Parts: sequence; C-alpha cells; structure tokens
Amino acid sequence: EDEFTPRPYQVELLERAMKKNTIVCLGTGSGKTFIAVMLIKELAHEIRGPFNEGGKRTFFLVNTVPLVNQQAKVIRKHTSLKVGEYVGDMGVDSWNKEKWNQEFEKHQVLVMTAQIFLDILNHGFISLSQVNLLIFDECHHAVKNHPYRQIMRHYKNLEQNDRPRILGLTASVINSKCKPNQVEKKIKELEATLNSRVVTASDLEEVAVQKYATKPKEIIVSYNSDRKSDTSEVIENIINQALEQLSNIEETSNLNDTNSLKQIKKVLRDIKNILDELGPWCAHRVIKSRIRQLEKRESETAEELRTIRELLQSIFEQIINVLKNLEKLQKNNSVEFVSPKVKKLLEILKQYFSNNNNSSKELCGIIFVERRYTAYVLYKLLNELSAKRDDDFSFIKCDFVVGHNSSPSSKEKSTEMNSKKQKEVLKKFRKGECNLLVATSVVEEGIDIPKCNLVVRFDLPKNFRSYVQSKGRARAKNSKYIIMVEEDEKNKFQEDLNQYQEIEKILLRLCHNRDAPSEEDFDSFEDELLPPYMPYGTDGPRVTMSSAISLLHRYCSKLPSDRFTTLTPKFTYIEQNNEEENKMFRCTLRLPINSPLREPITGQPMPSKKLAKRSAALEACKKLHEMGELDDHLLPVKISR
RNA sequence: GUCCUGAUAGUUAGUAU
RNA sequence: UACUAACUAUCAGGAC
Ligand SMILES: Nc1ncnc2c1ncn2[C@@H]1O[C@H](COP(=O)(O)OP(=O)(O)O)[C@@H](O)[C@H]1O
Repeated sequence: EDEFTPRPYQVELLERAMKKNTIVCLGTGSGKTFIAVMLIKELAHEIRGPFNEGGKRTFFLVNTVPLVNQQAKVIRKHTSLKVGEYVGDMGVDSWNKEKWNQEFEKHQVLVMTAQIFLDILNHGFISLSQVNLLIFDECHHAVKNHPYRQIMRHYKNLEQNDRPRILGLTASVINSKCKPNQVEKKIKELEATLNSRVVTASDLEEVAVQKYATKPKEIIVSYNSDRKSDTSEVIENIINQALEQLSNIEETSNLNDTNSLKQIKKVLRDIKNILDELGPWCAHRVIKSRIRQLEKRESETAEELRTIRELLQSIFEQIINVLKNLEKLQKNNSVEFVSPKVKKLLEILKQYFSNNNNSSKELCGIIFVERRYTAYVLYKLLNELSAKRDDDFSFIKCDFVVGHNSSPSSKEKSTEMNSKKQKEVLKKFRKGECNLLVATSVVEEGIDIPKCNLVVRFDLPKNFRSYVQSKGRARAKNSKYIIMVEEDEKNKFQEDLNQYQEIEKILLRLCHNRDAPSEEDFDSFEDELLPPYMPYGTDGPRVTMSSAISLLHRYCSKLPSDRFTTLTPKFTYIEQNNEEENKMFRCTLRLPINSPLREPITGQPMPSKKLAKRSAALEACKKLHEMGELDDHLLPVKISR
C-alpha cells in the first residue's frame, strides 16, 4: 500500500510543476517518483484518443536497463494505464514504420532508454509534435555530448504551441569538481540547456523531520602505514633485489624484450602495491593465482620470459618457505598476517558491527573500494577469517558485486561478472543471509537496496556527487558514516571536506525563488561547427556530426562477407599549419572492398582529429545515400533473400 | 562466450599562448 | 587556458 494521502510539500511541488517547466531537487527517500506519477495522473485527459489523426502520448526515459522494470512496475501498480517497455535486446533495429505505428497506437505510456528515443527521433518516425509530457531521470547528466543534450536540439527548433512540458529529477545538480565560486555558472548552464527552473521544497524542515531525521553521523579515523613488521621488511628486501636484477636485465635488454620487461615491471609494481596496502597473505594468494593463470599462457612464447617465470617461481618458493617457517610459530598471528590498514578496519568492525550483533538487532553493511582486485581479495580474506569459527566472526557473511558490461580489452580478472549475476547477488542481499557486501562504486546510484546501519569508505571520494550519494545510502536508525584517511593527508582532506560543506550550504541557499531564463539564455545554446544534412526538408530524417561514425560502422558490419572478418574501415590523418597559427587536421577514409564504393573520401580541415574524423564520416554518408545504399528513411538497405 | 563503436568522471608526463 | 600521449572506474548500441 502506498501513502494515499500526499504530504503538503508534495502537493505544493505538484502545483508548482503543473504550471511551468521545473527541475526538482530533493534527497533520497523524499518520493520524487511519487511526484512524477502524480503529475502523470493529473494530465491523463490528453492521452486517450486515436493516434492516426493527432493523438498524444507520454514518454519516460532512464539510463540503465534494470531501471526500466522498476519504473514500469511502480507506474503499473500506482495507476491503471497501459504501459510498454523497450530496450536494446529485442532487436528493435529491424522494425519498420508499421510496427512502430501499431506499438504507438496500442500503448499510452512508454519507458525506453535514451539512445532508442534518439534513434527514433533521428530517422523520422516521430516528429516530437505528439508528446504531451517528457520526463528526464537523473537530469544532471546533460552535459556536452550526452544523449540527453542531443535530444534537446530538436526541441530548440520547434514552434511555441508544439512544445511539450518538461520535468527532471536529480539529487546533486553538480556532477564534477567545482570550486565554490563556479556553482552559479554551472547552475545557469544547466538551466539554459534544459530550459527549466531548479526549485526545492519550501518546507524542507518538515521533510528533514519526517524522513531525514535518520541523518548519519560522520566519523574520521586515521591510520599509519609506517608500521611494517619483520616479515614485511624481509619481503620488501626480496622485491628490492628482484627489481635490482630486473633493472640489470633492462640495462641488458634488446628488441622484443622491452615490452616484456615492462610487463615484468608492472607485475612487480602491482605485487609491491598489494603487499603494502593489504599484507603478505594477499600477496601470496595473488602470486599463486598469477602462476595458475599464466600456466595456460605458456604456449607460443619466447624462452626468456619462461626463464623470468622460473625466477618468479624461485622467489615464490623462498617466500613460501619463509611464510611456512613463521606459520610454524605464528599460529594464525592476526597482527603479522595483515597490514595496519586491515587491522584498523578489523578494529572498527569489532567496535561497531560486533557490538550491534551483541544486541538484538539486524545487521546490514556495505564497503566501498576503488579497484576490483581489491574487492575480490577483501571478500576472500573476510570469508577465510570467518570460516575458522571465531567467537567474534561467526556471524559475518560476505559477498561482492562488480560492474557488469565493464569487460576490458584484457585482464580477465579471475571470474569477471559482466552478466546478470548482479541480479542474483542483489536478490541475495535483499532476501537476507548476507550482512556485509563489497562493492566497487556500482550500487552508488539508481538501484534499490535495503537500509544499511553502517557504511565504510575504504577509499576517499573524488567529487561532490559521490560523497553525497554514499552519505545518502545509509538510512537506518542510528546509522554511522565512516571515512578512513592516512595520517599525512589529513589536512588536504579537511580542506576538501570544508569545500564540500560550503557547496552544500550554497545549494541549500538556492531554495529561494529564482528568476526564469530569458529567450536569449536559451539562444546561448552552442551550434555545431557544421550543419546537418536534411534531404527532405525540415521534417525529414537527418544526419548529424555526432551520429555519423557509428552509422558508417553499422552499415559496414551488415555487409555480406566472411563471418571471421569484420572488415572495418581504415583512417589516416594529415597535419598542416596555416596563418591562423593553430595546427589544422584533415582526415581521410577508405571502405572495404565488399561495398560498391571504392574511392578515398576527405573531410574538412578541423582543429582536432576528432572533428576531422566526424567530417569525413559525414561526407561518406552523403556519398552513400546519393548512390542508393540507404533507403527513404536513411537506414541501411534491408534486402534479404 | 567474442568483437567492434560511442558517452561521462578522475590522475600522470610533453607543448603552447 | 587550448593541443599530444599513457593509467584507473562506470554506462549504452550493433556483430558472430
Ligand atoms: N505520499 C508519500 N509521502 C512520502 N513518502 C511516500 C509516499 N508514498 C510513498 N512513499 C514512499 O517513499 C519512497 C520513495 O521512493 P524513491 O522514489 O526511491 O525515493 P526518491 O523519490 O527519494 O528517489 C517509496 O519507497 C514509498 O514507499
């Protein structure tokens, strides 16, 4: 059951938004989704009506795939309207005009990603004259060449009576580092782009009392890294000798070995960093994993790096002999096993999480890390430590979550996630049987997670938005926010925290009424260096400078050729300097042999290589359409056998 | 499970003016 | 302040 009775500030915000374009700024849990749903319900009298003579429909936009299901479910639950869902997996590329028209006629509210909406707009399937309300989710992304900004260019050229109402939702207006004197400039730029107003609640005290009364308490904890033990210094000396002999080999290096020797250099640096930050046991684990993963890579490699791997195995042997020698006397020595930072983290856990476990209360906690290897190793260590049936560690169950779709061009990284397993892990966390989670900045925003009693910043935030979001994650009663900082950087972090506090104070000051943008402010929209290509006038499909290379690559890919060869186009550059005293770049392009066009194509002289490439792609698109490889809708020809 | 193309954010070096 | 080259974290769209 939802809160049928709205709060007074919700009603005030709805009344304000019904009049003009507005952007709502509120903290998490205020209920911005409820406001959006209510606004959709209010204007429901313009939606019903056939689409073949001038009907209108309402659109919703999001950033990530999982949010589609959440928002569709919320809308379907709270109100009784037909709702559709569309993402990039159903192969919506191959649809024709008739299928799109049928879908538009059948539904009343649509929820799709931004890229799909842009693709629909560019190819002439909708003219933006049949939209009654358009909603931006996480509106603070509209900067530079983001799809949100490219959508507004079509809004720019419309008439006065065709303009649909625009609404946006956000939590932090700024999205990057900003000294306290640039906040007004950033806010004005954002307001100019979206052509709306930034407003907040006039009863923010009531909102804070009702919901934000669970505001977390900040605690700063310091640690010192110059407390290495005898094992640490012994291993450090071992790596020192190893890097000395490696430098000797680099002095005696030759061709086809400098790259290999640099690979050994980076491996040794990684090992040293892991040992310094985490401790000896993690170094042992990483060395063993590196051996087991390089076991498969032994084939078709030069003998010199086999010898290097042999000496690496020798250092493995000596270090494991030393580790066993101490283990014969350590008997699971906690202080020697881990670095000082891990000891401090363990102390914090005992101080707060175990103490809460002593009381009859539920436990939920998250740990934020920067890299991915660190998250994996921390989960391994915590599980291993809890497995020993310790008195204080028998109630801690740990799992980790890493970003999907984040496959690099290398570093398979020992069971990368890159799949739907995020859904399974999050379902585990919501259901129960998991109190502690390790996350590499992937659950920060736009995901439903349960209330957490404790949040730990194992690493420092990098800008205002990250700090605000991570602070807002914790919402349970008596929640605590903890930041761990080295000793020598305390003053620098204190200055940065003061800056963040000042920015937050200015943002709250913004609560007062603000002047609406003038028409010239909207006219301050920048223009691209070259105009688009409209073959059928202003109402037809277009090709833009920012949507040409991808289209060319798609057309090349759909060519009939061998499945083992992509046959992508190739590019070259030529540089020249003219009397403007700024170096000029001119690009060039060539097509694969399969396409009917075999001729070099040259773009305009452009200041940067990016723009030269874009110009060449645009000219190639022109030449392709003139020949007849693209249909009436500027799509690749869909001829099939 | 592979192989391409775009978008945003932090750091390092060289180079203007 | 603009350009060139490396490293780290996140997202979307089409091929086999
Ligand atoms: N009328 C209401 N007033 C306040 N809170 C409400 C109301 N109706 C529902 N809620 C609750 O507020 C929560 C808002 O969720 P969500 O949209 O994620 O927060 P936010 O809008 O801050 O992102 C919902 O989980 C819902 O249970």
